[PDB]
Amino acid sequence: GVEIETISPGDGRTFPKKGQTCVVHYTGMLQNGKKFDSSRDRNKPFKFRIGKQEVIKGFEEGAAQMSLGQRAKLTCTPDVAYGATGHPGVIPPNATLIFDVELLNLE
Amino acid sequence: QLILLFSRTALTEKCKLEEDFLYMAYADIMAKSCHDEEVKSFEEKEMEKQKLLYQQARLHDRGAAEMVLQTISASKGETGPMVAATLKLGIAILNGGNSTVQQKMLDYLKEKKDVGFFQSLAGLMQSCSVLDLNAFERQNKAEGLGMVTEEGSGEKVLQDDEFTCDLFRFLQLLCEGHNSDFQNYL
Amino acid sequence: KKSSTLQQLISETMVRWAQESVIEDPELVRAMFVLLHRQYDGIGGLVRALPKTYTINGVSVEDTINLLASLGQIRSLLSVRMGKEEEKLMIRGLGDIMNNKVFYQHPNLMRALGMHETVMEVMVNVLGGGESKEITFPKMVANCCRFLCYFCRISRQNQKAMFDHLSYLLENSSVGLASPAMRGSTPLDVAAASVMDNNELALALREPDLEKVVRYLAGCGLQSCQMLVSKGYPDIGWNPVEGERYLDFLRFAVFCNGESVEE
Amino acid sequence: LSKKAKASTVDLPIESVSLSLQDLIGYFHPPDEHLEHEDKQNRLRALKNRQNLFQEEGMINLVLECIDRLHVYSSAAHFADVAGREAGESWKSILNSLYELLAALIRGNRKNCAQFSGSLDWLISRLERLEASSGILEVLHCVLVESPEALNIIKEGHIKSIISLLDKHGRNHKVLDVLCSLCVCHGVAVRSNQHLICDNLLPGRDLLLQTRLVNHVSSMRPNIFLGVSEGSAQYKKWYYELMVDHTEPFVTAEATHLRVGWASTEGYSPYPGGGEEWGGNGVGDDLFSYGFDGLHLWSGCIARTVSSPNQHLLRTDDVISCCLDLSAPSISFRINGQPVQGMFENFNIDGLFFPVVSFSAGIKVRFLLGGRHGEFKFLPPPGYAPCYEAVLPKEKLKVEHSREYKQERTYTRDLLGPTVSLTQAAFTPIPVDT
Amino acid sequence: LGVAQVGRMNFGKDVSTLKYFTICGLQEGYEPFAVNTNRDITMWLSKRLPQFLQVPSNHEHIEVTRIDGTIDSSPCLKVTQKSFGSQNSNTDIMFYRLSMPIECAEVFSKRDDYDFLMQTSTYYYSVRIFPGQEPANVWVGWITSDFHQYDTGFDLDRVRTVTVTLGDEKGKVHESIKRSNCYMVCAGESMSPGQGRNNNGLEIGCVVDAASGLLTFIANGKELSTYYQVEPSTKLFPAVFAQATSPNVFQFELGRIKNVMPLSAGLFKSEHKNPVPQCPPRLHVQFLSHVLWSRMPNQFLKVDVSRISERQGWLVQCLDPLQFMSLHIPEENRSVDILELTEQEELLKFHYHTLRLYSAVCALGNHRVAHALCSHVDEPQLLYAIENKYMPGLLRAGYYDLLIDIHLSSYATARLMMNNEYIVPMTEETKSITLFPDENKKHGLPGIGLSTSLRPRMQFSSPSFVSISNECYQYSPEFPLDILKSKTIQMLTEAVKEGSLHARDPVGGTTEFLFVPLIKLFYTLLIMGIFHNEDLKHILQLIEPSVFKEAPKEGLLQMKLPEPVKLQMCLLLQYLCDCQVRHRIEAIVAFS
Repeated sequence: GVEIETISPGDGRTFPKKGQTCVVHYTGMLQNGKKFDSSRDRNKPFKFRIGKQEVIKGFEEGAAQMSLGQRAKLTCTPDVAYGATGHPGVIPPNATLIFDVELLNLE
Repeated sequence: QLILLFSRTALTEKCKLEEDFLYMAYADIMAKSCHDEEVKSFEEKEMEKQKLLYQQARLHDRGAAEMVLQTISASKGETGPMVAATLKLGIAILNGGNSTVQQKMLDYLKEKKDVGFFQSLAGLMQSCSVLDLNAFERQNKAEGLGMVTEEGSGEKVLQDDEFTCDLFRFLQLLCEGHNSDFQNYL
Repeated sequence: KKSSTLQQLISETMVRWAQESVIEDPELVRAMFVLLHRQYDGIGGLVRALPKTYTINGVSVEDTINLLASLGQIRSLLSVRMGKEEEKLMIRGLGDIMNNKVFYQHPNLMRALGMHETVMEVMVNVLGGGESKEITFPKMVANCCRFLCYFCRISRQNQKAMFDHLSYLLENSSVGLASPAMRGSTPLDVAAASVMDNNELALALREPDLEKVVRYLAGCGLQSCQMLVSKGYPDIGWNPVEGERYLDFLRFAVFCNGESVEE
Repeated sequence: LSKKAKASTVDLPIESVSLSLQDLIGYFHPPDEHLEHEDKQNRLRALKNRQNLFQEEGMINLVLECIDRLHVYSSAAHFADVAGREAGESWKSILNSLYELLAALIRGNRKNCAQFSGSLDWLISRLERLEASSGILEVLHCVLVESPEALNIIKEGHIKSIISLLDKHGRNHKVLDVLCSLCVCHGVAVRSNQHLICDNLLPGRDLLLQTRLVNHVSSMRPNIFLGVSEGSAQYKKWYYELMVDHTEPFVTAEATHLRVGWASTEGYSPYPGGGEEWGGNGVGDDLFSYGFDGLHLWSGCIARTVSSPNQHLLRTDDVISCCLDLSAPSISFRINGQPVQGMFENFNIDGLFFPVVSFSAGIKVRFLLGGRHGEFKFLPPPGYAPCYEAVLPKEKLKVEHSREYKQERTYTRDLLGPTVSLTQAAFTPIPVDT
Repeated sequence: LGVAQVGRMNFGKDVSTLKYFTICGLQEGYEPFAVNTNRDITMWLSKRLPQFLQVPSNHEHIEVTRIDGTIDSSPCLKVTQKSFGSQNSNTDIMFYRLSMPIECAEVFSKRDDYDFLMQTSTYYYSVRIFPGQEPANVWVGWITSDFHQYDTGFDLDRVRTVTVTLGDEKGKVHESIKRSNCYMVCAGESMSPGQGRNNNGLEIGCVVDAASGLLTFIANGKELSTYYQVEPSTKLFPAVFAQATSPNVFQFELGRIKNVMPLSAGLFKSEHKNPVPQCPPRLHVQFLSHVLWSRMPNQFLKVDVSRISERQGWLVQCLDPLQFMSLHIPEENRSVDILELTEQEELLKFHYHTLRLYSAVCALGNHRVAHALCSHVDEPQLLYAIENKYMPGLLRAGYYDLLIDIHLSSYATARLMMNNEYIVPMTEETKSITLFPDENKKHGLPGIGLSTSLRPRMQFSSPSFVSISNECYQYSPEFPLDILKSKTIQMLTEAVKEGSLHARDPVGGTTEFLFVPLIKLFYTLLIMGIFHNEDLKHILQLIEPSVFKEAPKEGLLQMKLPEPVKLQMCLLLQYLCDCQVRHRIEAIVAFS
């Protein structure tokens, strides 16, 4: 699935629950290291709700496995996010995306 | 500079003379300034003639005769509002049989060897309209049936009465004063 | 004292620039003199703006906003090349415009907004793109023609406004007459709807238009149908399918409201 | 010649063809800019009439068969093998001149560019070959800018060939201009071409120059220059310790930078080696520096993940102790007294080493160099000596900028020339032989 | 500056700093070099670190010729010593490399057959050491981008290396990685029999396995013992280091051997599955040189250093953020500051046309393409490009255009489309509207006032690429229309103040580059209608102070602007007149 490496520890007790939206700052990077997305650049925290299939699946289980206040790295294989078509104009076909995700708040 | 802009636009390469709101407004403004119109004294009439001469000089000194020739030439014999305004401007600058304007126009035409001017003049003459019994009868039938008139004037008969009169007044003003040069060149 | 007015300020600045330097840029010269003419002819702004001024009741503000957004989409599609997505967007916009109640309540507003011209111009672009290669994007021409015919049927004034463009629709007539299931959705049908059951418009109809239709009918009666013979129809010497459409238009041209326009 | 007739029998009017092509180029030469508006307009009208007459007599086609008959041969050497050797030299010039002739014949003429649509596909099929790329690109640009109809036939393969021209022939702005003309023509945008150009060029990130906003990174080092050499009095083990008093994880959108470790000079010069003086480069971004960020070991701008108990990026109140062993090249770290499970080994020991820290904005750290300067929160490993013990006796230990130039008043800035080598760093006694 | 030499330049930005100008130079009429500049002059110094650049055609020593490959031959690139055996010839070791690198796989998997041949990822190039050139002076292999060593004497023993030995908890080294910038071998030691090789020039063949990172070398048809194992994602540049002992030294033979792709199939993506060897014009020989300049940053990071005490050690404190945009050359794996393009003309032109292509692909409301472009050019990049004062004029104009095209063009166009149409609702606030603000018949400031005419709705969508929804493809991407507004007002005020002094150095290098993009952005914001009340009053005071007094400093109208700026001012005046006309129409509707 996704590999999670911890940059900064979190509380370790609060995790996302079903139907609970998550507020995250993330930075998207290709495997070579090129950046393609950053909620930090947009200066707006990104809000998505756990399990409505509104975000790429790898980001979904990565956020689910993360805890509140934690900063973790998400490595998403091509199959789990943008399998073969990729994102037209952004993500090339068969690309692995590395995400630097911080779970700011749970609500 | 405005007259030069219009002259360059006229002299630019086009298949058709595009309607220009700026030209259509400023030509009218210049014509009004030129003409600017009970028995009056000789001194009053002379002051009117001399004032008209100076008012026409303010334009034909800056190159208005060449502009009004170039626009007619670029018209390529298509009747339109641009030609209607240009003819009015030419009449305004030529009123009174202005010999200086006549000479300027003659010299410009001769040195440019402009054939499009005369071709467009002939084309405008063919495109000029006349009375139409069919149109008059149709419009009278509409009136008799009593349907509210779609347009107040109903000018389908004699489509443009002002354009024809202006076109021929321009050509008469060209030769006024027994200008043998135009009388032969035309 | 000081200028104290935008009109005076612009009138001074334009003349000052022009007499200060010989402006090299024709666009700059045009902009300068347009501003000067606008400042001097203050009443011209009103005589131009007032025809495009419409007042609406407070209850219909949201529906007017929605109709305006749809019309903005339709107009913006004028600046883009035709495509499948453009086809879908215009079906969306036209459907919404038809469903809007303002479209049935304020015909003068729709005429002033000039949407019949916009729809006509888009259909014109579609037809002029690949005119010889049958009719590309048939749904665009069909929907445009249906909407234009509905526009004609809404009001008599709308019918006259659309009749003012009858001439060009006649050169754009011979497009989709041969193909069935598109009957009633061609520019010829739009012209017929513009002249349908209006004595004023039938009388104002000119002879050259009838001559154009007669030449089209003569061509259809003289030579076969290329599209039909390409699909494999027997090669008879003439084109009844399109001849019938031209005859149908001539019927509305000559006959109106039980009587026959003798002229 | 194609039918393989004898070269003597075949008569190629090579010289006359070249001279006529030059004459035709001069005849279709566009008006000059310095000319007056009236003369320019007259000459443009004459050019338009000449172009109409030529296209109506069908000169565009004749030029096309000439171009095709010249491309049946691959190269000038091949054409010199088939035909005469003089024709071999003239082959490139004639082929170019024909392309400029086509460009001048169709330039600015709507009707000619409309009739060129049928052959437009044939034109783009030879864009890849180097002998005609410039002329074909110019003709393509003229056709695209003039004729809207020509854009309606450009397909996915045609656009991909144009992009492959960037891929293989290098960076060129004219083909970018051709692509822009493909996107927009006469105020009308073609969504299909826009989408295809986007989705076929942008995602690769291999042709267009890439841009990113990067924090400045500054490096700070003590005065000590410790190294290893034969027959010289330097202790080969050293130890220093760094404390993080405060660190903002994100002062800006980009993550903050904080790396600690050792760096090596090139030779015996005092300058840090292999790295740029300024930029976003820190410790570990070259092969002369060896850094640790709390999660990765950095060397040569490549990071390797190292395991550590409760591993985390360097936070506030984090203590890093750096160890250097020059007897067997080894650099080891210990975070909060806990040993990191990795080390740098068998590096280059030709030059001198020194402690170094690299940081971006939002960093407040303190060097614990031992003794008078500081006290170690953790006991040094056995053998390892505190770094203050390497200071030369007269000089004073100072933490100064690793690079020469810092932030200061412009006219007071000290421009520094090349420095001398530190032969005194390694005190190798050389008594004379007796 | 010589060895251990220190000096300072005083360009006289502040005349009082100059110490002998008064006694000599002032009366004579000489002016300080920075007589009137609002910002300091950028220094350019000699770069210490050598870089690889293409061999100049006018190089006095190096000659590079491209040999086209026939059916029986292979594409070859020959390096030739032009001035060998001549006076002042240089015999030092010269470092050569090819422009494009071979990129190893991101993850390492753990006659000729066409299927194997197409499915393989192994690439090959060979170098022919010409007869008469000593093989001991020639090294052949691969180098990475980090190689910047110009030692006069070069040996394979002094290549920069490191071994990162990751270990487990117990301390057992589960893996160790050797990392180096140079992976090359010497031909003299590579050739085993020695002496006579004149039957054919010494042919060292380099074989690279992109799927495993194995670097094996073939010398005269036999595998050499030396092999290099590299780590994933390494970009290896073919490279030959040679010291010229003959006019003909070596030759880059770009061919293939049995069951191996040629180098072109790995270098180029369009030729990935083409077994035929190729040498496109992009690939060319580059040599390591010292002739390059470096640009000092105008501003450095502020670092404060002090010894707190004997206990607390030395404090290092940097609390102020500083940033620069980096231009990354994809093929060279190199990044330079974007402000370095003021002297690199070809890169400046290519990037300006790239910006124009970015503007064109998203033209006329291509919202999804604009969203895609938000990835390549981001909000901080756009804001930094807009605000930076040392930006080249062309790049500044391009970035101002790109911002408008991506974020503002759609709504600006919509409002311009619905500008001559006045649909005025009949509401109470509409009835309250009057021609004149008070009983005194004095015009109010244009734009300011209650306007009730119907307007298009402002709607934007957040450009997030982790989302998988498609509703974001409607509407232009969101942008901070408030930060942008304040920044635009501030920069307009600063430009008005500084440009009136007629400084020698405006932003972008010319007054046009300084003003036209800024006024274009200002006009776009005005059309969009972001400006409200106080901002509109301030921007009107900027245009002309005397006319728009509420209820010396000279404005743009009499600032003596160039013609392109005058056109933008005409556009602004047209918008103000349109606002007045709309106010008149609304007042008439209110009276009615």
